[PDB]
Amino acid sequence: PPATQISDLSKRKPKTEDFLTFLCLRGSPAL
Amino acid sequence: DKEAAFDDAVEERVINEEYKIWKKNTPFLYDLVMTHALEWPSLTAQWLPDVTRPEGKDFSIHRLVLGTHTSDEQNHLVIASVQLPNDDAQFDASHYDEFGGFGSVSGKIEIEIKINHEGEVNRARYMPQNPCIIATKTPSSDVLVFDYTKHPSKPDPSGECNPDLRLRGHQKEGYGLSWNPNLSGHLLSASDDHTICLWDISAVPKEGKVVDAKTIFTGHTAVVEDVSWHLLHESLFGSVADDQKLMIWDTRSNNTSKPSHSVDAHTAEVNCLSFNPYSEFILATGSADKTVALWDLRNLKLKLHSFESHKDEIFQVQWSPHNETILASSGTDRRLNVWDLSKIGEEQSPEDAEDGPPELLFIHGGHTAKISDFSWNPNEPWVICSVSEDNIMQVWQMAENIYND
Amino acid sequence: WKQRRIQPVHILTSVSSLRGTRECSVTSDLDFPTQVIPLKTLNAVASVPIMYSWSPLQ
Amino acid sequence: SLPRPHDFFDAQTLDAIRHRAICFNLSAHIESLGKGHSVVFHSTVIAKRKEKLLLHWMPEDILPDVWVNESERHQLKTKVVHLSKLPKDTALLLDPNIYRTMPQKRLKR
Amino acid sequence: SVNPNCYAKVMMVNGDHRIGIFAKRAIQTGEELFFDYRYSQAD
Amino acid sequence: KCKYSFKCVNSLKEDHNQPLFGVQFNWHSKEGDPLVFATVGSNRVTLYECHSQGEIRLLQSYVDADADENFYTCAWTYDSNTSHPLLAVAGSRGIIRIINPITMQCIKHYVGHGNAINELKFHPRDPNLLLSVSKDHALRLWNIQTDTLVAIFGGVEGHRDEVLSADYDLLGEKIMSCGMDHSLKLWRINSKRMMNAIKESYDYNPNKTNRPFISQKIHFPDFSTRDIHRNYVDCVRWLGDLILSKSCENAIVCWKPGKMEDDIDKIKPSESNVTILGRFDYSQCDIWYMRFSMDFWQKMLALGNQVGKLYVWDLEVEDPHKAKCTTLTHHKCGAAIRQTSFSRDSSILIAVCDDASIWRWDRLR
Amino acid sequence: QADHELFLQAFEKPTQIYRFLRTRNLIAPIFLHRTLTYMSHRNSRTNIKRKTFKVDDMLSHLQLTTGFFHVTLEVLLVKVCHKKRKDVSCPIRQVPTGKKQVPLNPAVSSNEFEHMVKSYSLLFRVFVAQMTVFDKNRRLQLLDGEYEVAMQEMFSQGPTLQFTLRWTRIFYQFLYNNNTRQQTEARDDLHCPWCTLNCRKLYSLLKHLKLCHSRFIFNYVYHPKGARIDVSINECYDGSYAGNPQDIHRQPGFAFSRNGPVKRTPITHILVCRPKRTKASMSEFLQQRTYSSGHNRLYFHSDTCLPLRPQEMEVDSEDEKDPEWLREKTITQIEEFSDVNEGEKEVMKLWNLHVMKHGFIADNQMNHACMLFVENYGQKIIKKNLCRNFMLHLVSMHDFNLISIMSIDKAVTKLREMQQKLE
Repeated sequence: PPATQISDLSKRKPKTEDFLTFLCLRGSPAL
Repeated sequence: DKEAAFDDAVEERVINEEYKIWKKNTPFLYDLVMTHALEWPSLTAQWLPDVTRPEGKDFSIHRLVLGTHTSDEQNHLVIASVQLPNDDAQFDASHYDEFGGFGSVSGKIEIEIKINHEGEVNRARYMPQNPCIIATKTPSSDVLVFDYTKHPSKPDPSGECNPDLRLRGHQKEGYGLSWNPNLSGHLLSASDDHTICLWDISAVPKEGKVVDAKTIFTGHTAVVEDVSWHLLHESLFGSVADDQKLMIWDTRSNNTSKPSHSVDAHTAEVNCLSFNPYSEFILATGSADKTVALWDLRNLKLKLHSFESHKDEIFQVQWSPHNETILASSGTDRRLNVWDLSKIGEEQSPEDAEDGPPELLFIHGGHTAKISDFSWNPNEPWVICSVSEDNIMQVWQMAENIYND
Repeated sequence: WKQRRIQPVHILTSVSSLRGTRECSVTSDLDFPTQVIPLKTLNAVASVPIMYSWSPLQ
Repeated sequence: SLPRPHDFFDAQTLDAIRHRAICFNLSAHIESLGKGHSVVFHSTVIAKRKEKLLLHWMPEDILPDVWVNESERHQLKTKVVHLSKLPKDTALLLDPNIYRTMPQKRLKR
Repeated sequence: SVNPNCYAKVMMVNGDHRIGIFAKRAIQTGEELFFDYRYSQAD
Repeated sequence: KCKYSFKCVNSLKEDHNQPLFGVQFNWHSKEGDPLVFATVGSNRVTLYECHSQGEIRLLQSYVDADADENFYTCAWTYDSNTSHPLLAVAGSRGIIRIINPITMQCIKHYVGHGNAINELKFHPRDPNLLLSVSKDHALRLWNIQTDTLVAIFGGVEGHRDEVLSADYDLLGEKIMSCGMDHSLKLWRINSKRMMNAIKESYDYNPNKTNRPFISQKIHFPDFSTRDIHRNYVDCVRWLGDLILSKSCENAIVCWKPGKMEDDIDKIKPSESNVTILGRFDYSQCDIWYMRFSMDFWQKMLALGNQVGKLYVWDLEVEDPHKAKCTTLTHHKCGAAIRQTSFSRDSSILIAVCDDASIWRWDRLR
Repeated sequence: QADHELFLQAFEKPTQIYRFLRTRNLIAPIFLHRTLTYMSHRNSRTNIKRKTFKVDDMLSHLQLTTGFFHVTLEVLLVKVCHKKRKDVSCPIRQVPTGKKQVPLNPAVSSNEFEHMVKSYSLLFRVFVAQMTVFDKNRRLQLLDGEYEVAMQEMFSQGPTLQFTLRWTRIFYQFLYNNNTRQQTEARDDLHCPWCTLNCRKLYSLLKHLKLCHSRFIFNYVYHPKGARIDVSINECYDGSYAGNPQDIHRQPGFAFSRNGPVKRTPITHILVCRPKRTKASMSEFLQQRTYSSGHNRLYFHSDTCLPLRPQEMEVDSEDEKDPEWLREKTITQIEEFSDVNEGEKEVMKLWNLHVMKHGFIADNQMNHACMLFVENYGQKIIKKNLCRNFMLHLVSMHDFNLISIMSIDKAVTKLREMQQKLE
């Protein structure tokens, strides 16, 4: 349950050094 | 440049995906979804007022004037037969397939008269007083006037059929054309040679192979992309060109160079022009500045609720004769933006403002290429027919659910 | 063959990730550094159902 | 049954879309701090008012730079604006993948 | 298909047998046709 | 024993790591221009350029993995109007893609094959004629210059099964086509109809006329045989005026049409007794769909082996096939070579395995 | 891990493609979601046309200044405009100023401005300086107050020119062929995670997702606390090219290039006949049978896999009573006889080829068939000098009936003219 859906799913189109850190920089695509 | 071609390919596939998405919201946005692809590519649309609904055939006899936009293969002029579901649409009725509510088999889009043409067909404005005479605009200096009844059907393997009425008054390619609903005849045509041409027509002489321009309106420095009459009053009309002036020209004013109305109404190119019969004052105009704005005839210096919702040049605007507070506009943005004034100068919920201007009501997004013409149905209230350059002719009616009480 | 020359094919190594896409990994087996080249993907075309040749007849 | 004819979209433009999205996210982080529905930006004190301030934002013609009071700037240095409320004049210049006429090079008129 | 729009009937023409294809119903223009394979040896 | 001696320089790998079938050197490159070649694999074709002093490098790599495509041939050619090298690739689906490595953009795509294209070859007199031995029990001759199907070889008595590969003569006078029907029929291009059709296609335009291109279907070949190879034949060539066809019989038999004295050019179409002269024999090369190639001067003929060994044949000497020639072995050769290619000058040759891992050799000279 | 990593990538790729498509939808939607009659939850504004259109009218000085902190300088104007149709990029006009001998590390505003120009901005050069004088939303910027306007390299510690500036519980389950669900919550009330859409309640989201995101298939299942919605890419997804089919197989550089007019076959389509305009039903959340007429496809040529252009629809029958290979086989079979004469072989080939190429089946016309030989081949029989063979063959039919003595006489006399014409 990663709270907001955007912060864990929309980090796939910018899947390189544009995630602006946050949970996207962490293991968001994986478990 | 490689980048330009790459971007063009990306935007082409984006437009395709957008159209595919828009297909799915057909039952929940409209009432009828009819779209027929002309064999010779579609470039113009219209609505002849002929109607006939015989007993046992609830469909009304509907005819629309299509166009011809291929390179050169025996250029033609197509008149197709269409149908309307009428009140007894028979959605399913355990007999949907022709359907029990309208023609759903055999002559759904059957062709009636296909006269050969010499060149291209730009406009398909017919005389409303006598729906037999139908005009056509060609890249040459002359316009073509045909007669689907006098001319035989089943064209021979040849082209350039004599229309018996060739109005040659222009010099360069023509792109505008309009008739006079009040007075039979008076076909006004605006061309790319910075001028708008008038042909009296009406009492055409017998064997009139050559017809000269009765009047010429050359007052706009740039090319006039459309000229339209005032629906309520036939003694005046409007012209507009790239010079950013949605002018209104009064006939029989003894001045063919200075328009009666000199309102700029924009800053960039402006192409479209129309009026409304019921709304005797509300008008509309398309432009490059994407700022299609309603105007009042008595007070035109001030600006009404400028429907700043377009995204590029707009080539066609019209307002619904059936209602009063409804207008429409289509252009290069492949969107037929339908206007509404009853919500102008009023507020709403934040989500309503997020959707867009409260005044703007409808926009039709079922096109892949630039829209070249569109028209309402004189008989049915909500039925709209719009065409584009992708060779697709559509007949559709906007849903009546929203305008209840 | 010796009548006419040919335009000098420099075979330049394209660009360095012009579109910011995946790049090639040419891991030379011999002692050489791996070369990187963006994968210049080419457009696809519509296929056609399979069939064989047939003899026309009436 | 007959399979899907051909995926006309994403044949070649998928990577271009990813590149454009990467550029957008790196420039604005609208998907991170803009709440997905608004433009996120970072401001700096380019100018000031002798006594207000000018918390100018880096993206030109994307997030307009505004003028705010000294305490107002020091508190709300960063302003987040909805894309719906974004100006229509510079929205086209913000990104070329939102609307550009494909066949307008020739014919058209 | 189980509901073909066409059927086959062989007719002896001039001392020779030639298969003729016949439509089962009023077929409108331009559709994909059918024929019941169960009539033939290969069903 | 031969007067040739090659030495390896350097190698490389590929991103896709897939079998590589179509490989040739750029024999059209003249002096001064560094030597280049091409290799295929999966949906990602890869080029390379390996310099002297035992060094290798890569220059381009084009991927076409949008669909489940696959590459089979990498026939080399050039465009006269632009004087730029061209590389035509086809297979799997059966689309002939003409890559232009200089601009790194696709040029032409060709559709019409009933199955996967297996081989490709070019006309020595005209670089715009590419022979596609399609798998739809036929062979096709395309005219890249005008984008038309010049001739459809096959019909009532032609290509009972899929045609694998077809070669050209020393001057391209006659065409032979090995196939999967044990057939080695020589579809001659010596008739006047073929020349007339070639001229027509030279001065033909699909836009100009409404009717399609009137192709010529050669149902009956000018010569045929079914007894030279007991199994299907996959490779064919023209050793001088004789035949250098190859099958799964691990031998490229050098036979001649007709009797021992009759001229090949005047052989009657009803001849049914050909004569065999000799065959180059090796071992452990029984797999199918492999291609061999000689040099420009025909003195060095080479064929790949699935074990990894390489052979070069000396044919400039007198007499028919004899001696033992020389076998080339590489230090990093473990996979199956699908195509070998010398350079125009007898200096450089590169073998390619089933991992798109080119190993280039340089002759002592 | 190998299979696991490949599965993750092959799930991301369609999910990623839909993500970019939706962000484009997020960046610019196509149609107003309020006009959707089912989506009554959101945009529930007042619907009262009592405000008729007849009531339209009522209803609707700076004194700046020093030196750099760490030299003639000029101030220029940078203008951003609207990208018109004629010009791809926005035109920029520069209106610079003069230069003064300001001290090196020790002004009055002009009416250059004051609606084609989007905004007016001024930039200094001290040796460059970029500033945002006017906001893109016509907002106030570069207002009053002296400030050390820093100069960008190539207040702040960098070089500046001191100028006294003055006035003027919802659960989502992402799927792909029912592979593996996901667990993502919602941010705003019935907010669409792909594209920002604050649906007031599920009545603006349930069928909205299906009818606005065709790439996904949604199976609402409802939740005890909120609403549970599943997302999965539709397998069929007939989202191929929807224009002229003739551009699918065109050569690269011309396919889908929309360069100009292309001929096409007529087609008639209808898929929204008559909606019932009924009310919402829960069971709906828990057949199409589209109508088509005419030729709505691209056709192929019969001989090979080459596609058939619509211009090739005139006849293109590709049926022939006597194909070329049939004639060649007949000639070969005739000339391959082992017990026949040269003239006999020639005349037999001629008659067999005539019969195959004409397909005569009428018995009485068989008599007329004996005349047809004179109609076309007379010159060939004259040149080859095959009178005796033809006469013998013509005689050799009375044993099988057909013709008569009169027909034999007529044919012999008809050919006799040809030989006499040569004579």
